[PDB]
Amino acid sequence: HMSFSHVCQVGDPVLRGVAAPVERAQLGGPELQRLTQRLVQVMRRRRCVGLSAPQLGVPRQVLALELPEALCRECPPRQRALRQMEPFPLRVFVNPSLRVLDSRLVTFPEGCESVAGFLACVPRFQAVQISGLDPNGEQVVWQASGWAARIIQHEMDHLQGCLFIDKMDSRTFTNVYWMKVND
Amino acid sequence: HMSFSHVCQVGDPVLRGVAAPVERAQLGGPELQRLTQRLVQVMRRRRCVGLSAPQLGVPRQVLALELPEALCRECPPRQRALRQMEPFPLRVFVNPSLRVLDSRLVTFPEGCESVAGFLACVPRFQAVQISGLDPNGEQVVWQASGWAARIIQHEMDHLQGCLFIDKMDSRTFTNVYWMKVND
Amino acid sequence: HMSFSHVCQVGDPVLRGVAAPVERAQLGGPELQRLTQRLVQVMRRRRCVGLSAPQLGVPRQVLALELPEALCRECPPRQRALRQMEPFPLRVFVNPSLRVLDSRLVTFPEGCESVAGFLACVPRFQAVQISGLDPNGEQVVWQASGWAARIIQHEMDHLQGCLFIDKMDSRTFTNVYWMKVND
Amino acid sequence: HMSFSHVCQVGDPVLRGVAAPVERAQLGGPELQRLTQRLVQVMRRRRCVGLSAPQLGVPRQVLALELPEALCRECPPRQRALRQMEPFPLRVFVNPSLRVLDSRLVTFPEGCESVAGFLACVPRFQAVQISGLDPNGEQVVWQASGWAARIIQHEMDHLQGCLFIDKMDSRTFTNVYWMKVND
Ligand SMILES: [Co+2]
Ligand SMILES: [Co+2]
Ligand SMILES: [Co+2]
Ligand SMILES: [Co+2]
Repeated sequence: HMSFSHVCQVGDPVLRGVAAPVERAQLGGPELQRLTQRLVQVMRRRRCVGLSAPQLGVPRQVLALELPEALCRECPPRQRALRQMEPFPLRVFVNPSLRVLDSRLVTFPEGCESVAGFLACVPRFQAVQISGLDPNGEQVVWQASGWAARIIQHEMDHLQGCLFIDKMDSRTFTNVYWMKVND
Repeated sequence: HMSFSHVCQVGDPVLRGVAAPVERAQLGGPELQRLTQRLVQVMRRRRCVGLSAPQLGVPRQVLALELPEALCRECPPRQRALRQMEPFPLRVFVNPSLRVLDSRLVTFPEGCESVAGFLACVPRFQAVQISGLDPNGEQVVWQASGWAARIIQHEMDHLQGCLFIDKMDSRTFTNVYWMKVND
Repeated sequence: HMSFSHVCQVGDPVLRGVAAPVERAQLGGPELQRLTQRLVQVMRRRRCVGLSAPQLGVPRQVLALELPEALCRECPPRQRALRQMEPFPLRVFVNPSLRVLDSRLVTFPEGCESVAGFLACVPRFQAVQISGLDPNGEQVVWQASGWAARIIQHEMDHLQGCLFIDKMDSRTFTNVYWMKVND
Repeated sequence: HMSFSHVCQVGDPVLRGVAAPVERAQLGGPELQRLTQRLVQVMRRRRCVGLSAPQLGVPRQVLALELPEALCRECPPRQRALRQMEPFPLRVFVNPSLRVLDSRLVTFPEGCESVAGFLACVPRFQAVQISGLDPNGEQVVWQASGWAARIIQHEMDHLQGCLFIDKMDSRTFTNVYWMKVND
């Protein structure tokens, strides 16, 4: 028993809508457990550090985030330190809200699994707090900074119908097969 | 002995530079003739209404525009009328400058052979004039409105290192395989 | 009212299934009319000469074919003659079958809206007959040669879960932004 | 300093040519050194396990392979074991030749930086020997099995103008945003 999943690509209106809350009657239930399992499976397959339900075609407020040690480790040390990229365990948020904790802007290239094959530089706040429910209805709060805060912002934007191309420095948009190099 | 040409894709720095002028001594010469012939051939093969030399990898101020009646007629007459699409003959401009004559903005979806496979709505001026040299070196001023004005602006933008993604309504960006249709 | 339609891309398993027949009880009915209208609208929007229901996510044996004079004339007359491209009116086929009338092979580049942005050369039979039902259940037959026969064979292949990449000369596969031109 | 590099995409005829050998006189030389440095830099930026000089536009018999432990550990351990995926240090080979040591075929999905965004299943031999020169002219022979043997075969095919779409199970070709998952 295997099935297919797909990450929706830009043009699909589900990516531009504002996702509906998960109804309380759904908390702790099998449908929501299937959705969270699916999100995490695709995230792990694609090695993407976060993913949201609208990207699997489900217009609900659910997102997952996970940054394993191996992904950080593959980033050259100087880049890792400049991007403040450090590992954190899996968190799934249902009906989350975001508050900015440190509004200083930091710009780095970002991509998106729903705009496959492109990167552009995007300003993001240095630190944010995400608060919401876990799939069982318990309150979860996470204050994060650096690269963790960027991923949180990217996924929360997807629940608002916002993609990185709405916020990018467009002159840095590039196919991934083009890159800057040292001479 | 046929040869290969390619249209450079976003990420290639040639699309973001400011094209150099063509020097007087090159006007009417074989190298400029080869370049104009290649632009026209590509433009006709791809059925694009305009193309610029930076998109063939050549950072020089040369562009070509042509809208055959068949291409207008393939647009549904309602959409054709809304877009004020009318045919025009081939023109090649060398070292052109643009003047805006009617600054009212008109918004429709536009694509770009150097961002293959996407469209987005882009506001453009209603009427403009382009003045420049032909490949032989005679001064031409071409005044146009509606869709022709839009194509002139798109190609002029390429010579200044500007792509439509810099000017779009980003919430309308889409892969070409997603579209709005009538119920 | 407006809605969105999308052409499923390679990877979607709907493109590799064998489409089920339309049941006699659905012939003439409103659900089948909605499907045929949608096919034709996408085909006219994308300027593709044929399209099949699996490509709109509907695993049923329905396809449509149309080559307007305008679209035909966008092809240079030399190339049009070489490919035996001539205009033909809209035909919609339900539960079609194909008979080969002239088994001689003809090889030219073709693309597919469900593998957006690529072409490759594919050998096709020179002449075929498609027979099936129109949406109202009337028996319809069309004997076609040249480019029309190629488009018939490409859409029929979609109903059997076959894409052109299964039959192509793989050394000729190319992004559309690479092309061979005349010196 | 700051310069751009790009991985050529399918359609560029450089990918279908047979790369020329590096001449004796060039071994240990500055031009070869520039090439090998560039190739390794691109390969490391893209995190691709292997890369060949034709893919940077240079039709010469030079390839590079490297699988650091972190990159390897991004693959989940069960898939890593199934694929016999183990880390290995950087090798740059000049004028390599390949000998098959175990002709048993193993099939897994493979991609290619010059066909960005797609995967397909490709059968490869289970064990091979690559013999060639290091950039200094020293003779190096590497006997490899499992996933390393796959990457060596893929890069050696690049030097002969062969891409993985020539050898794939075409019914398994997919955009990377479609995937099979476990329920
Ligand atoms: Co995203
Ligand atoms: Co353009
Ligand atoms: Co098709
Ligand atoms: Co490759």
